[PDB]
Amino acid sequence: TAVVQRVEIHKLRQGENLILGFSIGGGIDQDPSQNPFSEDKTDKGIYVTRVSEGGPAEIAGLQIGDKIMQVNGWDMTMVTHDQARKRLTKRSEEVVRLLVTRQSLQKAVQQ
Amino acid sequence: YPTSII
Repeated sequence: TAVVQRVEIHKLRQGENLILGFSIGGGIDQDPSQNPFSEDKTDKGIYVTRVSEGGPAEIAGLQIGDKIMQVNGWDMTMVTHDQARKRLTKRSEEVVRLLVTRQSLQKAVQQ
Repeated sequence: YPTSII
């Protein structure tokens, strides 16, 4: 099932840029059947596809496969890929709070 | 499946 996670990322300056340290796939203009992380292959949402070792996203607890619902409160469930990318990389914002859902499993079914 | 690095 999907568990809600609220992640708070503090962007890291790397030269000219403030980076988050992850990659995204998805968006309403992309082919959802190509998403290896979604449960529903018609899900055109924004997904975390990679997370950088030691980057802000990793430290904040973001995980590959996470579905991004909100960025600082902008809905990310029905945006284009570029729109998603732009909301995440606003240089004026050094803190980004993400609402995500995470495919999760009841552990220790036996013990 | 394009991805973007941020």
